Amino acid sequence: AVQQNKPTRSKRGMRRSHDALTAVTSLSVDKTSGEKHLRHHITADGYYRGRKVI
Amino acid sequence: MIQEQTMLNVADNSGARRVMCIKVLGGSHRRYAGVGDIIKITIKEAIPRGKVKKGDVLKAVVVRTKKGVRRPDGSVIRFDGNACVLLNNNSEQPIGTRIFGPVTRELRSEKFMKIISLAPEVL
Amino acid sequence: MRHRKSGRQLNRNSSHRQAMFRNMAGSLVRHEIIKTTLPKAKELRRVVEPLITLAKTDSVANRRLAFARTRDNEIVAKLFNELGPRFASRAGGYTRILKCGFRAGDNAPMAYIELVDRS
RNA sequence: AGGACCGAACCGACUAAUGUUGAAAAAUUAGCGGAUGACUUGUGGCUGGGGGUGAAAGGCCAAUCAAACCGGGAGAUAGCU
RNA sequence: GCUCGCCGGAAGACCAAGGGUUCCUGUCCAACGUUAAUCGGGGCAGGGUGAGUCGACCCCUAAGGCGAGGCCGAAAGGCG
RNA sequence: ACACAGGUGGUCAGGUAGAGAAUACCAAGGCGCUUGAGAGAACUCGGGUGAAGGAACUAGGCAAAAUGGUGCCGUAACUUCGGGAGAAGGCACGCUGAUAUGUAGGUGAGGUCCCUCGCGGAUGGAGCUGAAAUCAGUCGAAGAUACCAGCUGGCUGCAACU
RNA sequence: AAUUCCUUGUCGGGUAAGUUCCGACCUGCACGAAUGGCGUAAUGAUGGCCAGGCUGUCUCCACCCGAGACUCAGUGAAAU
RNA sequence: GCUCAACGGAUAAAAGGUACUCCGGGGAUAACAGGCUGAUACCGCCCAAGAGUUCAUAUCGACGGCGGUGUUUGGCACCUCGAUGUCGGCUCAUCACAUCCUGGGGCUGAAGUAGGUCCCAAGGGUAUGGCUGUUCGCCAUUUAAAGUGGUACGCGAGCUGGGUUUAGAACGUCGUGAGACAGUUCGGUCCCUAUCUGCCGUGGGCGCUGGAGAACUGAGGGGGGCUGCUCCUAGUACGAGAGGACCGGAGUGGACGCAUCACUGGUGUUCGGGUUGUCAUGCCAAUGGCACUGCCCGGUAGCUAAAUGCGGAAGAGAUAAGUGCUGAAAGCAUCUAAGCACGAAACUUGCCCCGAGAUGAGUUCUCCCUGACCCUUUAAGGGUCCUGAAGGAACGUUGAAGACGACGACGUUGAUAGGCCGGGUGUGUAAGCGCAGCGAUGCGUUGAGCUAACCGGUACUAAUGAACCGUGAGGCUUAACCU
Ligand SMILES: [Mg+2]
Ligand SMILES: [Mg+2]
Ligand SMILES: [Mg+2]
Ligand SMILES: [Mg+2]
Ligand SMILES: [Mg+2]
Ligand SMILES: [Mg+2]
Ligand SMILES: [Mg+2]
Ligand SMILES: [Mg+2]
Ligand SMILES: [Mg+2]
Ligand SMILES: [Mg+2]
Ligand SMILES: [Mg+2]
Ligand SMILES: [Mg+2]
Ligand SMILES: [Mg+2]
Ligand SMILES: [Mg+2]
Ligand SMILES: [Mg+2]
Ligand SMILES: [Mg+2]
Ligand SMILES: [Mg+2]
Ligand SMILES: [Mg+2]
Ligand SMILES: [Mg+2]
Ligand SMILES: [Mg+2]
Ligand SMILES: [Mg+2]
Ligand SMILES: [Mg+2]
Ligand SMILES: [Mg+2]
Ligand SMILES: [Mg+2]
Ligand SMILES: [Mg+2]
Ligand SMILES: [Mg+2]
Ligand SMILES: [Mg+2]
Ligand SMILES: [Mg+2]
Ligand SMILES: [Mg+2]
Ligand SMILES: [Mg+2]
Ligand SMILES: [Mg+2]
Ligand SMILES: [Mg+2]
Ligand SMILES: [Mg+2]
Ligand SMILES: [Mg+2]
Ligand SMILES: [Mg+2]
Ligand SMILES: [Mg+2]
Ligand SMILES: [Mg+2]
Ligand SMILES: [Mg+2]
Ligand SMILES: [Mg+2]
Ligand SMILES: [Mg+2]
Ligand SMILES: [Mg+2]
Ligand SMILES: [Mg+2]
Ligand SMILES: [Mg+2]
Ligand SMILES: [Mg+2]
Ligand SMILES: [Mg+2]
Ligand SMILES: [Mg+2]
Ligand SMILES: [Mg+2]
Ligand SMILES: [Mg+2]
Ligand SMILES: [Mg+2]
Ligand SMILES: [Mg+2]
Ligand SMILES: [Mg+2]
Ligand SMILES: [Mg+2]
Ligand SMILES: [Mg+2]
Ligand SMILES: [Mg+2]
Ligand SMILES: [Mg+2]
Ligand SMILES: [Mg+2]
Ligand SMILES: [Mg+2]
Ligand SMILES: [Mg+2]
Ligand SMILES: [Mg+2]
Ligand SMILES: [Mg+2]
Ligand SMILES: [Mg+2]
Ligand SMILES: [Mg+2]
Ligand SMILES: [Mg+2]
Ligand SMILES: [Mg+2]
Ligand SMILES: [Mg+2]
Ligand SMILES: [Mg+2]
Ligand SMILES: [Mg+2]
Ligand SMILES: [Mg+2]
Ligand SMILES: [Mg+2]
Ligand SMILES: [Mg+2]
Ligand SMILES: [Mg+2]
Ligand SMILES: [Mg+2]
Ligand SMILES: [Mg+2]
Ligand SMILES: [Mg+2]
Ligand SMILES: [Mg+2]
Ligand SMILES: [Mg+2]
Ligand SMILES: [Mg+2]
Ligand SMILES: [Mg+2]
Ligand SMILES: [Mg+2]
Ligand SMILES: [Mg+2]
Ligand SMILES: [Mg+2]
Ligand SMILES: [Mg+2]
Ligand SMILES: [Mg+2]
Ligand SMILES: [Mg+2]
Ligand SMILES: [Mg+2]
Ligand SMILES: [Mg+2]
Ligand SMILES: [Mg+2]
Ligand SMILES: [Mg+2]
Ligand SMILES: [Mg+2]
Ligand SMILES: [Mg+2]
Ligand SMILES: [Mg+2]
Ligand SMILES: [Mg+2]
Ligand SMILES: [Mg+2]
Ligand SMILES: [Mg+2]
Ligand SMILES: [Mg+2]
Ligand SMILES: [Mg+2]
Ligand SMILES: [Mg+2]
Ligand SMILES: [Mg+2]
Ligand SMILES: [Mg+2]
Ligand SMILES: [Mg+2]
Ligand SMILES: [Mg+2]
Ligand SMILES: [Mg+2]
Ligand SMILES: [Mg+2]
Ligand SMILES: [Mg+2]
Ligand SMILES: [Mg+2]
Repeated sequence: AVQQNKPTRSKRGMRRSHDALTAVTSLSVDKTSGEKHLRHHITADGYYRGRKVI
Repeated sequence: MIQEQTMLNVADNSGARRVMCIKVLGGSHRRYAGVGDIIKITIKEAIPRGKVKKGDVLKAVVVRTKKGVRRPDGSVIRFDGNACVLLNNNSEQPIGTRIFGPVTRELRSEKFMKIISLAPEVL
Repeated sequence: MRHRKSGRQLNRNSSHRQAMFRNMAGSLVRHEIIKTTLPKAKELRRVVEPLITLAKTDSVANRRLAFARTRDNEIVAKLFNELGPRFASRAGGYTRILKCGFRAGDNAPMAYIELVDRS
């Protein structure tokens, strides 16, 4: 099963339109550390909801 | 659940012991046969001197089934083997005068009053 | 299909999944905190928390069953000595899952699973 | 004792399935036959193209064989595309 | 480093064929590894192969080749 | 042509079971085979199980399923008298104790006689190894309990057979 | 008949039913005696038929265990 | 001087095989297929000599004639040989009516059942086996019935390779021979990850003119429409008798589909237990690993069928064949020309589902922000500050929802998931101890121990305070009302 006519750049772009990326809606800030981390995840130092775990 | 090519024992004393079912009566695409369902069988193993011989083709009724019957309350009554009773192609009446083993109450009808009476036990 | 079922294959057979979970539970008991993928950290709770409730009642049969499950005397001894009285007041909840982020080699989610009474 | 038997190494490839722009330009798994003899294998040598070999299939002769490969005649010829 | 699994008449250890540094150390991460890589049989530099007793060399020949002269053949050459 | 599911000659041969270089689990030793994680749709491949029938499916019992080991009784037509034949079919198989505080058997010491006299022989059983068989009891649905491990018979054409 | 177009020649056996199988009839299109004929103990990864057991081959599929297929991260072709 | 006779004569002189085969080419030219016609094939119609006890036409139809389908065997060779893959079988269907059944009707040499012929009607259904590679066909037994044909003699980028059709070999026949036989026999590689149309399902964007959350109207589309047997009517009607009703009701079942796991069972390699070989935990005991889940025995939830509930409609409207009422043209007659009525599983509704992108973009109940500034291009204008609502989106716990998307529930004002308590179910007297037995082993503690997906509860843990998107009263013209 192979193609019979060469597709176009328009069709290629239409197909790739749904292949885009979605960025992060917003970031979270720790109450005491003031950093920026992902939602429900820990920071790069070991802070989560103000407490220290590392 | 009796179908074609199924091997059955014989409950009556007409001279047969092993029979092979070839058709199931009742309609089109009829494949399963329970108790009280008329089927057609051929004779594969028969006694030397009996009312029938080997190779005869005739109707029969099912009195015992390994699959078993199902009462309305859910009580299922099964057996350890599949046995049938021979009949006549025209009159559909039993040939032998005895019925070996027990039978089920889901068999009694105006056509089979001569089987339950001869059976020593009815369930 | 998968309806009302439980358990996760994790692209492994039973003989591998049981051994991996046993090793992970032993490491978690030994270190009080480990880092692993989120599904593994979630499925390890169902193996470790019953194992802690078993140690909550000290006896010979319980220790024998724990040894059958873990194959580590140095782990079962600690489980029956320290974790037992430590979690004797908690009605479950012997683990705490904190998301770590992702990974470089496969970009899989990562998380730290530890004991609630660690620090 | 046996061109004896069952069955491993070893040799071979009868059936099925996978694969067939394959792990592989003929293989993999489950089975299979011979397995002390007309057996198999290592090393070395010999038999060559109208010729060699062939328990004989038009089979093999360096993945190519109803006449091997390289160079030359040669820019063979082509009423054919 | 602590656990799990596998081969174990091998998926272990020596070799002859064959390959020709691929063996060890330091160092590197441009190209290679069907991904990354601090790693590697990948790049660079350095080091490493010690025999009267092992093998090759050497004595002797089998199949077989060459072949003084010799026989034969239009040349070449063939046989011995 | 590849860091390729292929091919390549010689030597060493451990233990428990076991007839064994078959097979299972392991020691010395060597590896997880250079992309992983996640959920667990259709569908493809390698498999497991299955209510009743049991080849009715299909060109065709293709494939799949099934017996499958030791000891013993016993085994037809036919025949070139060798065979068929492992014919077909059937029974025992675990463990404990006793027979026998480990038997039959095998190996075989110290100590005894002489002796050409030593790496010697008759006597002797110490010690070690060690089946198979019978009786009684016992546990499980199943004791050749796992891997490994013939399906069988009858008729017939062809080729004698390897 | 490994050979027979007419042919599924006719009868019998097996099957409830048998253009396949076996035993007979001979009307041999177009068997035939060392380009050999008849039969034949044993043997065939040989051709055909029947039977016992055996089973998802099926009646009619159902569930489960793993590898792919599905999503994410990296590398990244092809026939046309 | 040449039957150079192939006679304008290629040489004084010349036969065959290739399925071991090869090259250049041709759809200029072959077979399957497609195309044109329809000699043939099938079907329909016309006169009526007759058969039919008389009587042509209840039912057949000569000697003859006229037409339709393009379904067979065929004619031409127009497309394809710089490839359109072929018979049969399996799965999958769809359309047609010259209909096999069901439905309705006319005639009958139709007393009744059972029949024969013809018209309308395609809504539904339309068999399992032995033989053969076979379609076809023979036979066995059912069925209400086991339809006719088209779809490249439907369907190999869906499957199969039994035959036909390559290379091997053999038989019979022909050929002196290489070889040949739609004569036979044994065996003999069927590749493709879907680019576009199509189809089955699931989504993102935007629009529907302010935005958001919900419930619907239903234009339109899709699914189904099959029927046997017994009894009552009634052994009545009919018939001298065997025989045996139309219409109308009741019941139980076969094939098909939808839904479900309460029950009957399968699976249940995540539960329990038995047991063989081996290794390990210093050793006994007790366990773990491996040998298909090592081999097995049962089995929770879930998924399932073989299991159990349900459906095929009743009824209405307009109708075909058909039966009629009144009634003239034609003083009668006449179903028709005016008018009226009955009439089939055919049609539209009625039963179920999808469904306003139905751009003709629909309807209804609700909720939401009623702040100011300046600039040229004076407008459906551009920009600034403040504001960020209803609601949605994102992350997380997740689901009897699901390929990814999507949908549903929850998120500290909470039972969403995990864990825990109790219970339930399943497996089956756990380990340890003591007693009896030399011992294997049994007994009491003990229906004990364990218990996945189940139930009723429990914040013990994880679902965070936030942040983001989405705005700030909504264009022009006209009709009615209130100012
Ligand atoms: Mg094209
Ligand atoms: Mg895309
Ligand atoms: Mg759940
Ligand atoms: Mg994976
Ligand atoms: Mg295992
Ligand atoms: Mg031999
Ligand atoms: Mg060979
Ligand atoms: Mg072969
Ligand atoms: Mg093999
Ligand atoms: Mg073998
Ligand atoms: Mg052998
Ligand atoms: Mg050599
Ligand atoms: Mg040559
Ligand atoms: Mg030459
Ligand atoms: Mg040949
Ligand atoms: Mg070659
Ligand atoms: Mg060749
Ligand atoms: Mg030549
Ligand atoms: Mg020249
Ligand atoms: Mg040229
Ligand atoms: Mg192992
Ligand atoms: Mg081995
Ligand atoms: Mg090299
Ligand atoms: Mg180098
Ligand atoms: Mg190195
Ligand atoms: Mg280095
Ligand atoms: Mg880098
Ligand atoms: Mg790289
Ligand atoms: Mg490579
Ligand atoms: Mg290097
Ligand atoms: Mg030497
Ligand atoms: Mg010499
Ligand atoms: Mg000389
Ligand atoms: Mg010489
Ligand atoms: Mg590699
Ligand atoms: Mg290799
Ligand atoms: Mg060994
Ligand atoms: Mg799967
Ligand atoms: Mg199986
Ligand atoms: Mg089994
Ligand atoms: Mg079954
Ligand atoms: Mg069972
Ligand atoms: Mg069964
Ligand atoms: Mg059977
Ligand atoms: Mg058959
Ligand atoms: Mg059939
Ligand atoms: Mg087989
Ligand atoms: Mg064998
Ligand atoms: Mg004969
Ligand atoms: Mg024959
Ligand atoms: Mg032979
Ligand atoms: Mg002979
Ligand atoms: Mg003969
Ligand atoms: Mg014939
Ligand atoms: Mg006959
Ligand atoms: Mg014969
Ligand atoms: Mg003759
Ligand atoms: Mg002959
Ligand atoms: Mg002759
Ligand atoms: Mg002669
Ligand atoms: Mg002769
Ligand atoms: Mg001969
Ligand atoms: Mg059979
Ligand atoms: Mg993918
Ligand atoms: Mg390219
Ligand atoms: Mg002349
Ligand atoms: Mg002329
Ligand atoms: Mg050509
Ligand atoms: Mg043409
Ligand atoms: Mg044609
Ligand atoms: Mg065409
Ligand atoms: Mg007349
Ligand atoms: Mg034609
Ligand atoms: Mg062509
Ligand atoms: Mg072309
Ligand atoms: Mg072709
Ligand atoms: Mg009609
Ligand atoms: Mg219609
Ligand atoms: Mg209708
Ligand atoms: Mg048969
Ligand atoms: Mg066709
Ligand atoms: Mg086809
Ligand atoms: Mg095509
Ligand atoms: Mg063939
Ligand atoms: Mg031919
Ligand atoms: Mg002929
Ligand atoms: Mg495909
Ligand atoms: Mg949308
Ligand atoms: Mg259920
Ligand atoms: Mg339940
Ligand atoms: Mg059950
Ligand atoms: Mg089970
Ligand atoms: Mg169940
Ligand atoms: Mg064990
Ligand atoms: Mg022990
Ligand atoms: Mg191990
Ligand atoms: Mg009138
Ligand atoms: Mg009138
Ligand atoms: Mg109806
Ligand atoms: Mg209970
Ligand atoms: Mg007890
Ligand atoms: Mg136990
Ligand atoms: Mg106890
Ligand atoms: Mg008790
Ligand atoms: Mg519990």
